[PDB]
Amino acid sequence: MVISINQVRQLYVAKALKANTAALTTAGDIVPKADTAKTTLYFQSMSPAGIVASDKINLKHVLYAKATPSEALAHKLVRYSVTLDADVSATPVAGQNYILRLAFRQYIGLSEEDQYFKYGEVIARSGMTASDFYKKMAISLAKNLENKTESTPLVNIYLISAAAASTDVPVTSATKESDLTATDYNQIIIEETEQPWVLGMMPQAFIPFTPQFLTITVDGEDRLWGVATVVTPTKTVPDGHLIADLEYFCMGARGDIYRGMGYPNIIKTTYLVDPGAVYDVLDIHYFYTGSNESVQKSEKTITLVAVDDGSHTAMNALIGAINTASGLTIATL
Amino acid sequence: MVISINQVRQLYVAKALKANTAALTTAGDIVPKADTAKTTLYFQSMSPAGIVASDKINLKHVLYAKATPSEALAHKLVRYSVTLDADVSATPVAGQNYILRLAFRQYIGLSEEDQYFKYGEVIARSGMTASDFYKKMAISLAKNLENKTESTPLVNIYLISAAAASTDVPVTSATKESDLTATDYNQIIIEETEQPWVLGMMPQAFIPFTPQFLTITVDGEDRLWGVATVVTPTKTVPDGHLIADLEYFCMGARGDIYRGMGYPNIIKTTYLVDPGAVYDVLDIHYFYTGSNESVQKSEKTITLVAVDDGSHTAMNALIGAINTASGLTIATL
Amino acid sequence: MVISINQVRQLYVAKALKANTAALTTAGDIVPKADTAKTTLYFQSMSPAGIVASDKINLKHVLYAKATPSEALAHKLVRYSVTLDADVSATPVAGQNYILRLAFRQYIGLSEEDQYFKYGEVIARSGMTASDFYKKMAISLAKNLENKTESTPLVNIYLISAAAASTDVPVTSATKESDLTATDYNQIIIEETEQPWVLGMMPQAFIPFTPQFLTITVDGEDRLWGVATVVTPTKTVPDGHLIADLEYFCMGARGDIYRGMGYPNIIKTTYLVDPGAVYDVLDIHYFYTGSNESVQKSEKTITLVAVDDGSHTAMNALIGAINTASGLTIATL
Amino acid sequence: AGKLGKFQMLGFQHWKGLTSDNHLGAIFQQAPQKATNLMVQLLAFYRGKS
Amino acid sequence: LDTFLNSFPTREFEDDNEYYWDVIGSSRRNIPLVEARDENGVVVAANAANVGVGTSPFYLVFPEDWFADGEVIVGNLNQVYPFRILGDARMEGTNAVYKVELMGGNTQGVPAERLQQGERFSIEFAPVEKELSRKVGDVRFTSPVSMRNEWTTIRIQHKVAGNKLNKKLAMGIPMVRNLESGKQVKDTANMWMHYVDWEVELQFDEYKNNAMAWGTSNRNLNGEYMNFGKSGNAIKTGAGIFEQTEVANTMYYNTFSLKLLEDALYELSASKLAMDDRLFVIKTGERGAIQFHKEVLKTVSGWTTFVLDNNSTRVVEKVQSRLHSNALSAGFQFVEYKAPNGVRVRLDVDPFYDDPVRNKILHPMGGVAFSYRYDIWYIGTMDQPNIFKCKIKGDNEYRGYQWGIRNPFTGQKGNPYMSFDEDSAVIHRMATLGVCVLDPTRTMSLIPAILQG
Amino acid sequence: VGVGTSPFYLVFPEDWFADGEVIVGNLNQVYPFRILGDARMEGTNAVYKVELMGGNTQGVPAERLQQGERFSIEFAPVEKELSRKVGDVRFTSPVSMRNEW
Amino acid sequence: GIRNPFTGQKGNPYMSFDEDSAVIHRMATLGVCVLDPTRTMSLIPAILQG
Repeated sequence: MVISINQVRQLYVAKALKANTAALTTAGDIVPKADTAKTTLYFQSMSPAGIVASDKINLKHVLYAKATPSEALAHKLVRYSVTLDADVSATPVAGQNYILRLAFRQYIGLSEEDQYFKYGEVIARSGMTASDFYKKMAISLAKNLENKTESTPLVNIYLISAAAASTDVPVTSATKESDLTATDYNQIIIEETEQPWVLGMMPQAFIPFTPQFLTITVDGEDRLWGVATVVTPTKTVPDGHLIADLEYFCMGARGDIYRGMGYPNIIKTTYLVDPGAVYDVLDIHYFYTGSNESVQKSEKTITLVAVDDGSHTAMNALIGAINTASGLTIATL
Repeated sequence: MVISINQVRQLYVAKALKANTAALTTAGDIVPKADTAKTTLYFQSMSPAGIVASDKINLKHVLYAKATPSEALAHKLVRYSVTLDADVSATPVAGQNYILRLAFRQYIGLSEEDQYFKYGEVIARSGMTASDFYKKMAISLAKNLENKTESTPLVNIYLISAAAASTDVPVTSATKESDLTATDYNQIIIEETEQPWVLGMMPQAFIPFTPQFLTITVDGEDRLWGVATVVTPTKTVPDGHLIADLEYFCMGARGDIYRGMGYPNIIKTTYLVDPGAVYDVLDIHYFYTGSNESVQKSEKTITLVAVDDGSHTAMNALIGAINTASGLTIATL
Repeated sequence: MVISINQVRQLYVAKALKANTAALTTAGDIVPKADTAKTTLYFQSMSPAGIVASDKINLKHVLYAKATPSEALAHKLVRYSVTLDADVSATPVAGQNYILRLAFRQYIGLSEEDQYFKYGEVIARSGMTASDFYKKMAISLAKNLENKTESTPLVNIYLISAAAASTDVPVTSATKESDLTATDYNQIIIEETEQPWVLGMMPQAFIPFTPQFLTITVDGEDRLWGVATVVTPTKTVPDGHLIADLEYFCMGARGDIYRGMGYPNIIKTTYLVDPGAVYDVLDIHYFYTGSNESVQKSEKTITLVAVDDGSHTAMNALIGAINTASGLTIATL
Repeated sequence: AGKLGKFQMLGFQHWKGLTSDNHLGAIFQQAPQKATNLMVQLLAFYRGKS
Repeated sequence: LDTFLNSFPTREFEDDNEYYWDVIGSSRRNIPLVEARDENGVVVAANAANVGVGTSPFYLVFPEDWFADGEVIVGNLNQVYPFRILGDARMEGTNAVYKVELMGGNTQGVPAERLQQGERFSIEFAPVEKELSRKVGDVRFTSPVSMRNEWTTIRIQHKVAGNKLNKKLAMGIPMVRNLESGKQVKDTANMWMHYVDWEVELQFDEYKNNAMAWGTSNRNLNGEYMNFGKSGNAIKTGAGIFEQTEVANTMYYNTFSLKLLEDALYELSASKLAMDDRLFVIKTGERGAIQFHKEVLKTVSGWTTFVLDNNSTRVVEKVQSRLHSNALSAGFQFVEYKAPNGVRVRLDVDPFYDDPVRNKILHPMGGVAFSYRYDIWYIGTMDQPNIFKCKIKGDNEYRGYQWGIRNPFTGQKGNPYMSFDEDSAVIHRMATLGVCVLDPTRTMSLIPAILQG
Repeated sequence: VGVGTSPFYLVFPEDWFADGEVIVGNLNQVYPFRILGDARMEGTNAVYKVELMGGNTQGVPAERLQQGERFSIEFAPVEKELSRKVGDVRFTSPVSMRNEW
Repeated sequence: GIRNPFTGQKGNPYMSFDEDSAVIHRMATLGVCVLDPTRTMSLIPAILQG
């Protein structure tokens, strides 16, 4: 990814927290270093190549220092619950094409003027219950969206048997009617998908979508056959792929900007972010001011990352150290 | 690293051995699959992008299948034991400059005409012993070889004390005589060094040398002051770097050769070996002969690199699997 | 002693501490004044010509306010120790000229390109022990260096005995081998001297030296006989001769910058600091910031010198006053 | 057979016998040609100058 | 130092972007031996009997398949123990084993010591029959390498109050103008900016130079700079001549000798120099020149076979005095050596190696060690400057004043665009520069060990 | 002293060095100190805060930082992105001598 | 400060700050007048805002 900088941003990974400069042996170790006077602050980090230290923070020129949790940075996957509106009819209406249109705004491009429409069709028959209809519709949706041919993942279709309103019975183009032996299906959930990601070339994006229904003649009048309502998401996309591209960008500030450019004549940067983990973050904003005419500020950002075990143990001890060292009182998330 | 091929070579990492094609969940996993008639053999490996099957080995066109340990690939570092030739004098001469000349070949260039000489000088005094002389020689050698401004780690200097002829103590440009207290030193060892390695760019190479002594005047006659006896190597260079350069090359036959040529517009191959692990190898050589006129042999080989744990487990199991599947009788490590 | 200024430096002497503006009778007397709200701070010093007040210190624009004791401004006279290196020989070798060479680095011209070499020589005899060499070498050095012929005091030659090992017996050009009756002398220490000082005309400076040696022959080998090693000093040049020029310079801001140029037609300035006493110092650095667009700082210093004989009583009382008046927390020394 | 510079990334490479396009891609002799007479401009109805 | 940096040329660039160049090398090779094995595959120890005591076959292990079938290869004893390959290499991992038998008339075999690790091998030819012969042999290929370099930036500034515009000086004591040599000089100029200008230009050229020469890098092997500026960006400090050159062909001696020096120079010359281009001019101080004299003298002292004659040497000479009719003058210096096989050793003493300001480590033998330091900056010819100063074409240096109501520097009394409310001015000046050493192996440098830490 | 590009304080008897300057002791260009933060007066002794600027990771020995060490001025380096003011210039004055009858 | 990319000026006698940077500022005013709104009818859905 590329981000907007307030004149600079540095990133440092905190894999292990040590208590001395001598204990820095492994490439992810880190120490918050400050003096008893509480006048400056810096971090001693262990790099693939030797120890390094961050720019020194004047503890009187700190603008804000807040630790975000990992939950805050996980993109929630918006999901709808699609049904048929009991005002038109609580059951399918035979001979009518129950079409369903799914619009996609940020398709391959990145604008809202780059749209993409995929469809799902079901023609109803007499004796067709609602469960049978939802089954057939989810199946026709998968075959058109979750196929082995579409260049990109678009949606995750599911089914919910009212006997178990929690479990989201999944569906894919391989799934067949017989694999769905329930009779109390009551909705077609449609959830956005994690798009593919490659470090430093494909930012973590999503394709948002709205389900648009179509008309059916029920008693002589063209009427919409369903109602799409958003429900509280239940699947979140972690920040591993996000911190990783952050590093990729913020490590070209300390180091090389010619990443892989002239392939054999390059500086290969070694990165410590695992894109399969879950990091908390600790961003600290500060500035430097000069002497007696260079009073203009130079705001400079520094952020730290640390894996999350679920209880934020790594970052909590991290800042507890920074607070014992710098007098600050950052809050232990 | 470019190598010689018998018209093709392939490599597949056995990071875990399964028993079915249904257990290939994680990447690196592999199984050997052979008919019950034992007419063909192939391997189902789990690629990061999914699953694969190696070419099929017709068990009656098998040339040789041998397993290689890791000790046989760990380059053994040449040592040179250096002493005073008791023929000229068992002790130093109190006014002679004892110069040592380490001639190096295959310095930066590729050839033997790429010569390079580093020295070590010790002017000896009256009350000097052999211990003191060896100490000062090591300091002179380190300050010229084990320094922090030489582009290359040429050698590794050591000292041995007759009290512990098994323990070798290092000597760097920072070492000082006060750190060397023992009064019984009998030789100076001079090893090679693991040179810098770069996947696909800088193959594992070395720079050998000969300690060539200079003459001293002992009784009005030019005579050499020492002897350079080779001893049994003690340190090794593990094979992790060799296997990774082999994988980097052998994944350009069944894959992308434009590894980075045109940087943003590439295909990033995901290599599976850890250059910091020691692998134990298995190379099966075989060929393909066609029909009536097409009798010429297309010879082939494929390599399987599993991990070692001191004992040669993770290959004796792999070997047992291939042996029961194909009937071949391969020797265990 | 022209010093560098952060836009200005002012100095106010404190010969007595008072509680009110009505107690300022004798010159040098000073009192700190600050409103009960602790928004401004200023000093009322009794000048020789009447009461006067310092600039105003915006107490929320204080950058640093720190004190300094007398013992942290007294230049420690550095001193080597000259001996016979027991490797060459622990006794003088008969017939050899022991020519010591003291090289002087910053002689007249205020630079390192301004070098000056004084010498000292001794010819050794058979029964000459090390004690006899040390004294005879000392007398030789004293004659050459302790010259009142010399335009400058360069060095002080002293001797030490294994009996005392701390008491340094001095060796002036007046002394003679009969005055130095000890048989156990170990070394020849050489202090650097205080040079002559004149406020406004001759700033406090020093001439640094290193006792090089020349080569004697021992076994057909040219070899240095001595080893000069710095020793922990014992004597210091007190502060008075330095504060005196500090205020001689920091008074021309408050007053007359022509500190005598047309001699009869001048404003003679009366300076309260005694250049023969010791003083602790107290610097308060602050700035003046303006209104809407005039934020460009103007940094300022307020130096304060209070005689501190023995315990730092005066400056400690002064600090308690400023901290009680301004609510600051300056550290007492 | 060592590193002369500090960021020297390449090393003197050598092989014997029959080569492959892999040998040539491992010594940086194979590169993909960029089709310059080809350019996909994604299609949309651009309602921005309206 | 200025003359030193002017000894080198400049190459104008067009950017401040890292540049890299191609490094060509050498081809001819010897392949080290890994191991040898008996006919039974057993390993060959060093205290072992001969191997091919008839024309028995044995196995040679190598770290690469460099040798073809039917080729004869030889070891360290060439032409005495030939080795004919009996097939193609049965690779064991990356190691290549070969089946081999002894050619020639060898019928006692090869001793084990001639088959141990590290032994060097090579190709000789492929011998074949003249009837019913089948294919043999192969060929080989290699590839080059490259290197990098980068740049540096420097700033300076000096602030002065506005009243210094046309301020006259009384000249109580003569007013002085620091020079580059370090020599104070008496100047008549009564204005204060005359001198401010001089010192600013002076200190800036001193800035530029100390960088071009003593530039030291702050970069890491992971590619990271580690000294962060005031903005928070990284300070991208390059490396200087001495840092760039002292990575190759540098010795740190505690004791200097003509044996040490002449061996170094000759071994290097036999390897790299033709017999007609072994004239090595050495730069150093005058304390090293004396040390060269002392060493050349004792060597010539041991030349007992010849009797050195004051007639030819004129060591002692006759001068015209009044204290005597035959007055004598004694004194000589050895300023050059001439070793065997075309090696000439001359000296070129520069005072740069004697500067007592820059060099603060003193040799225990009377002087600053940097004078006891011998350097050969150009070992041979190159058709190119190996060392040059890099200059961006246009973006070389900048000048800027941010002042208030009057500018003392330019002497402008009113300001249409004021920067602040203050009777003051401050000059800002910037410059960009770089230095390049293509081949550090073409710079020999002897250095005292006291001069490293 | 100076492990991990850590800072520390050089005390001096004079304010001769500007902030943003590299100063070198006796072992020149082996241990470069970057003056960061203008000098703080400790009386007439100037105290600087420094940072090692030669990739140093092990620091500087306590023996290279004892009384008497000579310190020269190398240059003032800056980044190419948003660089603020560094450096300064210095002056000196002569003396005289006198004789009688 | 000391150089301006927008114009290409490499040094100014009238510098604004010490930092090596540059900033551009633009400012304009504007206005629209409807004399009579009653001559403009708009039939709007109640979802945009009621």
